[PDB]
Amino acid sequence: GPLGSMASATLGSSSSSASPAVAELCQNTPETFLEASKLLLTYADNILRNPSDEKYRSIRIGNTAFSTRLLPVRGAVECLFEMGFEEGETHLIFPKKASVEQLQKIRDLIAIERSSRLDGSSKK
Repeated sequence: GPLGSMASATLGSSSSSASPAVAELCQNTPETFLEASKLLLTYADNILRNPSDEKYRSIRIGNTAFSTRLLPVRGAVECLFEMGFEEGETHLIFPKKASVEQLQKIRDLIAIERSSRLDGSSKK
């Protein structure tokens, strides 16, 4: 009989300004990274929105949910530490050495990815 088989492949292109945290996090899971990163994005939003306000240089996170799925999670801890954060006891502190311009640049990737994962035909 007639025999014959083939294969395929992909290229890859979408990352605006790099995205190391995305790749490192993806090592765990797509859905997990999206949610695990979502929280980090929201926290950075405050600093990015009001970087001059030293009062917003800190991020409260006493929610037991964080200690349940955010601390022991592989990717989130390294993400904040690598990006430019400080793991506290009850809340996280924003290092003055951290680059807000960089956080936003990379944050844009997750911001758009959030809606891309929804695929529910809608916006924020």
